[PDB]
Amino acid sequence: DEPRILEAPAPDARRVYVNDPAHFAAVTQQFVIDGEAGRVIGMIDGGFLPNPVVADDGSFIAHASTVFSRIARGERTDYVEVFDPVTLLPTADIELPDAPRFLVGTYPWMTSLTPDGKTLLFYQFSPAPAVGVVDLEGKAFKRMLDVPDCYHIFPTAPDTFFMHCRDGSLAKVAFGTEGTPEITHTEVFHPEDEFLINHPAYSQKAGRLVWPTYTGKIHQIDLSSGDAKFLPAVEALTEAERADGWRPGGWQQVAYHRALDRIYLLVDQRDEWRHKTASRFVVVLDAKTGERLAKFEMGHEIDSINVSQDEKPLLYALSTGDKTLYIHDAESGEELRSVNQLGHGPQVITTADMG
Amino acid sequence: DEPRILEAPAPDARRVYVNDPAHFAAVTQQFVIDGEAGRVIGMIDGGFLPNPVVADDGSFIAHASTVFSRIARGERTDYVEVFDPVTLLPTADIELPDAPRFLVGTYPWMTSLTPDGKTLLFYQFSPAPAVGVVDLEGKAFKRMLDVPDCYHIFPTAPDTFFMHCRDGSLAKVAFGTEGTPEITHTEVFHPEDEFLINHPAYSQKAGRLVWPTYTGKIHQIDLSSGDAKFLPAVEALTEAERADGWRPGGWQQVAYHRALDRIYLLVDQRDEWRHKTASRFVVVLDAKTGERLAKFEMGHEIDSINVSQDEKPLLYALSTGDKTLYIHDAESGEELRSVNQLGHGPQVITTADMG
Amino acid sequence: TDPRAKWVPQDNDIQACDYWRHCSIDGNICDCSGGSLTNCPPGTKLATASWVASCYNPTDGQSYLIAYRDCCGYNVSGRCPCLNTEGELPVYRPEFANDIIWCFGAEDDAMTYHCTISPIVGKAS
Amino acid sequence: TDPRAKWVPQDNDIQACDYWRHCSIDGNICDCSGGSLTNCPPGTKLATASWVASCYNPTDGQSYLIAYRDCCGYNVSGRCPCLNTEGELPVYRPEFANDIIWCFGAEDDAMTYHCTISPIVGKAS
Repeated sequence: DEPRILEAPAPDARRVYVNDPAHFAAVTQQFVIDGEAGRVIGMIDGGFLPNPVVADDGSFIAHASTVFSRIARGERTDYVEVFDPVTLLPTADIELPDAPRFLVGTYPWMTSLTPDGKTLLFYQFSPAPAVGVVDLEGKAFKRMLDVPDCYHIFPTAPDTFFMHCRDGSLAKVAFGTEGTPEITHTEVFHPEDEFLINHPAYSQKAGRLVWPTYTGKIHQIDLSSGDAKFLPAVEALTEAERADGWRPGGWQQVAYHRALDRIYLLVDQRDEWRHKTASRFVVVLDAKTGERLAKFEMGHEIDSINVSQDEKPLLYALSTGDKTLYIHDAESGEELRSVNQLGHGPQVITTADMG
Repeated sequence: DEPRILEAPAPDARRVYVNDPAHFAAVTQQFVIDGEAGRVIGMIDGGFLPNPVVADDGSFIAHASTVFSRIARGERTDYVEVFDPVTLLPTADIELPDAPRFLVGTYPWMTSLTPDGKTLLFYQFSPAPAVGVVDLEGKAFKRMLDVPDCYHIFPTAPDTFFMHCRDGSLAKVAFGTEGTPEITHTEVFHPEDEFLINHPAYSQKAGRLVWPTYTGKIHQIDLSSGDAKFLPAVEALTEAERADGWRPGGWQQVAYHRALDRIYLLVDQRDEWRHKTASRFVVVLDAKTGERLAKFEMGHEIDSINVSQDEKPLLYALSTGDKTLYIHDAESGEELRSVNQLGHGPQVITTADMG
Repeated sequence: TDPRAKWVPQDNDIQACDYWRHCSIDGNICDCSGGSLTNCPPGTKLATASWVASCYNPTDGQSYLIAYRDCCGYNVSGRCPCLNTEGELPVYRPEFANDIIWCFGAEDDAMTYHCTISPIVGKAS
Repeated sequence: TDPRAKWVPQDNDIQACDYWRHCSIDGNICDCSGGSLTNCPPGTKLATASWVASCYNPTDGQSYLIAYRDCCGYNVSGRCPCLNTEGELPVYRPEFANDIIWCFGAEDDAMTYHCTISPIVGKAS
């Protein structure tokens, strides 16, 4: 009987990552799960409010994280770590001097990868807004880019990203390895009375940004041309439904399946200011036409959803209160398996678009 | 409203400290509680399996702790931190060279203060048993003392402490005649087949060590002469109870009240190898005669007990599973108040003997 | 109970999540870890920045401006957790956003989250 | 259920705390975090040290010596926690004591506890 250290199975379309911010604790965990078997295949430790990213091609996973010399006080160190996806060992540990990370409840698009997988960008909120550039290939922090009062980072190319500005426009940021970035704005695409959620879905391979409002109105922006093309807005809930109190609600409220061009949105009946509460239903709609394809009753209080990007996708439904990931068939909405004991307050689901 | 930072009330006999080792998590917490009010008055953060100490005079509190540079891996630093008991700010942070701490589920007598409050001693188990000497007054580690195959540390003076050896004897270690300690052994006080628990009670002020075995037999050793005097063993449970399956069980299974000269033992009916499960009863006995004073029905699954050292004490009963500290009248056994939400797996209660 | 139902404030238990002043708190109530309704627990560091909300006081039927400041430099208390979002807006309207760790301005550059206080800063209407 | 009752082993579910080989485990079962009954999960470090116990196998009627080695270098998994103490002795008889973190010998000087494996090292007789 010969003990050894195992290696995880190769990354595939069914692998799913669940991050546990642990209700703001100083140390957190990430669970790597095989969605097919419904088994935990590995884990990764992280510091305070880390931002995870996963290469779409499955070549690596990484996170931007923060540790302190004395648990939660003392010297602060912000850093990025890159990990091999099969051995789970770190392959790089890159310090980010001068504590530049934005510490906030986890929003996936506050730290992002360029399409080539060579650069990691992250948002700084204070002393002033900026976006830090990390060269993963050279293993080094390059520099901070000064930007206007804008938020989130959606990379469209090795040297370009979009941000959403307070004024309602998108800012196109072209950086260009030395200098001062060229910053361009689109038209304002939403009024001041439409509130865009903190967790839009973005498919980098498709260049599609899906962004819902507190009411379920869905703005779609196509970035595939290197420029923003605004698509026709779509209402996820009908007028009668809204009159009946239906509203989206949750943490990762929306998911987007690229190959099927389909949108998944968490909804339920709730007061207007209860937007972060869990939801028990999921509506499915055709992204081209706004047509409703299904409404599933999830049967549990779900805070976040995401989907596998394969041909017959899985629908992941994470419950923060139950600390369990429920795996469903995305076509029928039927519950297939469940993985429990996921930490203290799991909230974020990440999957790769390997296709 | 003019916000500011509060100071804790001055330390008193009713203050009680609860440590949460959190089931071996990399970071832990200590709760400072006012036992009279049943209110949390402060907290302290710690690392991996830290050891807490509290000066009996209430002048300071301290702990030996361990942190790593990347949460749970990377470079290890073992250190001692001393805190002011009213502001809870650290007043000293002393690094222990070479990561010497013993990492084990928390045993209070594995790190101890000398009676004068100037020296902290801690145990090292591997590569070989040793005791480290920390000068709290000068803020520096002094040195390691080699010791035989002995465990636990019971200080009797500024330069002397006892340990319990694998052979069944106690060893007396006199140091501070630099170079090498003077080590003397007592005679063997228990047979190889009588197992002494990991959590004896020791009152430094009275010089009394109360040490139960797995069956509830209690050895008492008087160290007040500065040398060990053995007392005849007392049985905490009657032959009938023993025949009926009663045995001690839990974590901090025994408590000793100095001024009243009473022993409190957690017991319940259990199989012989379920010695670490919670217990629902507490037997109280006179230390002089071995006579039973009471048997309390706790009404909850209790893992650890301790008592305040004042003249009309409180009996503290901590449940790891409920994460709750129940506070009882030590005389009647009656439940007065409780304090819940005490971390993830709280297990150790500490009180100061201020009288 | 029904988490999705409209929030209903009360003015009798400060440690409960429905206490009137906690209408847009995200975190843990400081009163539960050694602080008070408006002061930080010992050993923590008081932030200067905050997110705000207008919370209705059932007792007098008025609304007040609450400035949620965090007490920082300690790991999360884990006691009396609560998440309410009355009037809470997205991150791009930060002054009203509650996922952000409002620790800016705390001494020693403390930035870890321990608990949040609910001081009144003025009237609302 | 009755935590205090005599422990009864089973040979059908390795993730259960009554699995036969877990008779003196203290911590978490590695199979629940990507390891297996006798191997550590990816990313962790395997110790060479262990505490041992003789566990009875109901399926074959014999007892075997189980060497509880820890997988170290990661925070505790938090899944499948168990604490059994068959034949467990106090700390002064370390070979059989299970509160000690048995991480010595792991690579990189890893000493934090993640989970424990339950390999058989010999027959007990």
